[PDB]
Amino acid sequence: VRKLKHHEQKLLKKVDFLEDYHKYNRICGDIRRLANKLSLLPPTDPFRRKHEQLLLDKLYAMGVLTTKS
Amino acid sequence: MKIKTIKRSADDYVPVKSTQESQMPRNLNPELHPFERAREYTKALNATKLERMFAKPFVGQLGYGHRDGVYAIAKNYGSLNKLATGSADGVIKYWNMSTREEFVSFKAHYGLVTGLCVTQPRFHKSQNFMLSCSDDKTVKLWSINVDDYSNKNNEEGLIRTFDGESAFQGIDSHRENSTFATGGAKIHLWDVNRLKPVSDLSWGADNITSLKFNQNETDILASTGSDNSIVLYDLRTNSPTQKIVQTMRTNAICWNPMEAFNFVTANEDHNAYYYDMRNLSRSLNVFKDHVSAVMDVDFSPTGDEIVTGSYDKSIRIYKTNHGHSREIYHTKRMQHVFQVKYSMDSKYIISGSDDGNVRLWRSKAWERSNVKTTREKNKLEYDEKLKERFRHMPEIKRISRHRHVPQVIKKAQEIKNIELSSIKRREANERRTRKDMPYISERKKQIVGTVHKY
Amino acid sequence: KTRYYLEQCIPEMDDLVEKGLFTKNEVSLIMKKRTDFEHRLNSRGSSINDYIKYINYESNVNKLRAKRCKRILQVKKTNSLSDWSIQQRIGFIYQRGTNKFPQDLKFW
Amino acid sequence: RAGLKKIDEQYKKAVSSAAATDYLLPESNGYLEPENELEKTFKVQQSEIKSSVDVSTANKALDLSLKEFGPYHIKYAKNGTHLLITGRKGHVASMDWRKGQLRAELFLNETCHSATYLQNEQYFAVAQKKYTFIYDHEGTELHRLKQHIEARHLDFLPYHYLLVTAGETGWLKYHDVSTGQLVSELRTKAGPTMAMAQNPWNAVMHLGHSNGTVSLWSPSMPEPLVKLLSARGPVNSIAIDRSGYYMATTGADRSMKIWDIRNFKQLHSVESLPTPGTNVSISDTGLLALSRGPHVTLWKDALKLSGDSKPCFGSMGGNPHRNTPYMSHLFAGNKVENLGFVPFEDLLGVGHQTGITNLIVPGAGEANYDALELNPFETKKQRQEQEVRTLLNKLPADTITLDPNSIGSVDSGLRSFLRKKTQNVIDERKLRVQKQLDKEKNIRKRNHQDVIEEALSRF
Amino acid sequence: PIEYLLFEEPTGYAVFKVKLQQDDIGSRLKEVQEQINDFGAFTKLIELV
Amino acid sequence: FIKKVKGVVNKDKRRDKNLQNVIINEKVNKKNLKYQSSAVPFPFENREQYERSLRMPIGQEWTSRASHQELIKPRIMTKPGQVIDPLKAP
RNA sequence: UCAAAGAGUGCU
Repeated sequence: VRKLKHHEQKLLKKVDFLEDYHKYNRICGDIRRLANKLSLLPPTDPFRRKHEQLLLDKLYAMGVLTTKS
Repeated sequence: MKIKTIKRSADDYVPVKSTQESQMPRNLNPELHPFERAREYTKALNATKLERMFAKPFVGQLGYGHRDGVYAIAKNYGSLNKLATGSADGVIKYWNMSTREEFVSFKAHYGLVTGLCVTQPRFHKSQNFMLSCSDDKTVKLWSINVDDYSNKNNEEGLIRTFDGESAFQGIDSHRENSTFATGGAKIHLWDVNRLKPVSDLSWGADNITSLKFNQNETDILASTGSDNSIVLYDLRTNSPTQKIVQTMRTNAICWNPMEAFNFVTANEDHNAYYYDMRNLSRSLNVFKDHVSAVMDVDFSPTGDEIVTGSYDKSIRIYKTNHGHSREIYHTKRMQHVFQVKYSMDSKYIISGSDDGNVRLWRSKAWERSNVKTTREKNKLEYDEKLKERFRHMPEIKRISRHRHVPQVIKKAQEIKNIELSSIKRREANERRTRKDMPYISERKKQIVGTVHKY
Repeated sequence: KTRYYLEQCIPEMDDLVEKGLFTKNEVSLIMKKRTDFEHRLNSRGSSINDYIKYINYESNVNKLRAKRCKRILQVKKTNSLSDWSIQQRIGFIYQRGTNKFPQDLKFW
Repeated sequence: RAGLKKIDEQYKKAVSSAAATDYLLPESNGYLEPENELEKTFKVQQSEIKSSVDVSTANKALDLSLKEFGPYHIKYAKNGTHLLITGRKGHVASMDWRKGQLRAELFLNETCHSATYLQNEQYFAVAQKKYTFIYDHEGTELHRLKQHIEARHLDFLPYHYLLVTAGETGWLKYHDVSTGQLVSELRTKAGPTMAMAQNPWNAVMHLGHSNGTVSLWSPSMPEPLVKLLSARGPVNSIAIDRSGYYMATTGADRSMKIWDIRNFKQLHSVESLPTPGTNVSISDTGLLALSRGPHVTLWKDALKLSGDSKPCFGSMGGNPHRNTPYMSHLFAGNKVENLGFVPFEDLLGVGHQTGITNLIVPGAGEANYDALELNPFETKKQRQEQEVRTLLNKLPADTITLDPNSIGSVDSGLRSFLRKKTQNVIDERKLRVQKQLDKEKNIRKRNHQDVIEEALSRF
Repeated sequence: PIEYLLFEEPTGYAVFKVKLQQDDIGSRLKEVQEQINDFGAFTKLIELV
Repeated sequence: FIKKVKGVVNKDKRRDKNLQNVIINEKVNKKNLKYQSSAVPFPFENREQYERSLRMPIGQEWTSRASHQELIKPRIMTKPGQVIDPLKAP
């Protein structure tokens, strides 16, 4: 729509409905979620310790992690 | 056969000239205009929201004010932009409210300026005159050079002095003729061309705190006493007429400019009372919103509104027919409202507080002073009737009634509401057993007695 | 405010149809022409010639009405609004043009 | 009396003044009047009508041959300036059909079911496969409505800025285009939705179901407002007139029924349909359109309470009372998908397998529109100003009701523990006091309203 | 209370009639000062006679 | 011991009674308190008078130009720049 | 060019 005048803006707001990194953002968020759920698990669980290492190895192999972390 | 179809001539709907206005065909068939009720309501809700964001009542203050608190304001009833003010410093000023600058300033009295009124003396355009009284026991008549007209081209200053035996506490001038009345220890009637009071009016020994002439029946005068009494006078009989005593003192009286028999009183019990002259045993209305003593009251010249100033640092505007204010004006810099007046066009309110400043306010905060087009005046008029139609809608009340009230006034009201409900629950308990405890009309509780019974 | 002027024509048009001088179809044609003139007068670039055309058109409507009065009603003057409506309207156009264009001595 | 009377004259004077403005209407509607009694209006053919009408009217009767991505569903803009076509195989085009100007053309390789314009022709929505997409004037995808799934029927409430979807999941969902938030999502609990129509007078939605019922819905209520049994099988199509007074339905049982939806009274039950009806439309003037496969049949003055107005196929010896078809047309070897009367035009748009056709129907459109509401000659400056003011005056979704005139009717440590005990005793006293007050009132109402036993009565 | 205005020009004397009277108490308010600058608003105040 | 519990509508007061093939859910047709006036506005002295006024729409979509002007005209009207003098003797 | 979006000028 056309630019709203001063008074029109006050009466109605947020009516402006109707390079993108959405997919990469989803990957970064998904990694964070997977790391978060892993932390919730008991520290001593071998299942937890194995999968976090696999996540480190995958990201290392992909190259997003320039050094082991 | 007979075949006819919709046929549009482009020239009728699209003008050939680029400067011509395109025809705007209208069809008032209700089938083409659904949701009349919902649309009218939504427009009213928007107009209510717009009215709040446009409410900007403060316009400015007159000059640098007074050195001491302002306790007397007098308007010129024949000139729209002229104002007279006096302060506890003993100084009186005459103002040009258009430029917000003084015509002149006088050190008039040694004591307090206890009264002020603008007059047009008829001694037996180029100059205006004002009468001031003080507790130094003198009344002085002053002349001010004004620039209303340029028909001439001085003698600006003190013209006459009236010495009194007692202190003067109030002054007002008869509209038609040159006589003026002063109320001090006794209420006196004066003529401009005599140095001693012309007539002595007084119910008795009690002193008179304020007085106001009637605006239509110009021979009728009302005064306020220190014994919580209101006395009515008539100059045609040169005598007082009626006297009623109230539970508390009344500070100011104003007569209705459109109903000669109606006047309002500013009272010390937080209330302003509306009275009929002919029947003073009850009040016509009660105005109830202030939380401290009401110090001054004034009618709009249209007679449909009153403005009250209070000791609680606020100004309230009432409709004469409704017992609660439609508006409250306040500022951190305003300290005790002792005077309020309406401009002779009814579009502005002048207040005088004891911080020494004379402020100007819009009678309606959302209005503006510029000339409008018909297309504005129609749109603004349409919104007013539309807001009037849907006043009691649950949303429109919430937006429209909301005001930013100072926390002192809001808390004083809440404590006041608890106190009243404590009284009511106690009288309700008393009626469960007391056989004869009469109902007292809310319009009669403030009257303690009247002299002439009817 | 072009619609304000158009609605003032309605009582006359109704009177014309009631008296039978003009049909509803014919009245619609007359008001179509008036609508065009009113927009022309109320727009930018309007000249005195626009007023003269509208005065000239209104005069012809008056002549046509007068003839259908004797031809149909068989009366010199039918006591109704239609008799003095056009003449009053024409004088109003002259006032508007003179106020708009005081310089033109021809229109005065 | 005086107060109530004075309001009446104020009301009567207003209605008379509004009626008096009908003298300013710039034009009048069309017709198909027969001259001779033998001449029958439903014998007239589109070839004959095109000959009589003017050049512009004939040029409006557009035909578009689209042999590939059909069948095609049509939708004209509310002012009739733009046409939206969606092919079943996924060809969606938006154009100004008078000036021959194409605003968008999408070749989605997907099954498209329907499309509608939003508040104006600059924005439109398409009910594609599994999702509903919104597009720009130029065809750029703006949003993919992930919540609206398997929607087959789309509609837009203009005064409420609401988009409505229905489909096989039995979900009715309302979407606010201005704010882009799901206003309400309702479970129909009646299986797939077969038809959908809005009532333009109160903005209530009418869904058809397989059980032969029509339900009425509002976004703010979790259950249907009304339920109407108007078929012995699934309801294929629903049509509602501009006034919102009448409703027409056609089920898959060779049944067509005209309803009075203000009072909920059935007026006509036309059971003489040779084949099941597929679509029904009602024009601004009230013409009733029906499509049965390749046939299109029109009726005039059929939406009336009179029994003579009942639609009839053919005539019984030319009986005047029988309401014979007003007009008819046959698309040989071609099925009709949907019908759209062109707003403010004497035209009926028809979507079919081959493409798009406009039939000239005299006396079908509203000759006199109101430019404050809808303007076919609107400029872009007027269009964008109308966009802002219609958005300022958006009606809330919860104002939608069965009756649109509803609005406006009068109607620590120890110290904490010790504080708890006192407040408990304070509350208890309030109950004891109220019990005594209630008892005393009962006494007021009571007061307001064997020889041996007499002897011993004093004891 | 102004009804006629006298203006002197190099070419002659012009007399105007005040149609509408502007607010006096609000004379210094910006909106009334803007109306003086705007021709459309000014013509509503006076007209040449 | 039986307690009568008020329902949405008595079975004998239903609107859909005597309407064949129609079900009207009175539970969802209840009027919204959000849009009911708390009291009768001034100057209408009775509820009936107030309800009559609402039937007449003031807006110009439903009214002629001239009829619109009369409806929107306020009772108190004054002209700028002049002093309102007290009412003169009749 | 059309097509959507701004910012000034003249004028009713």
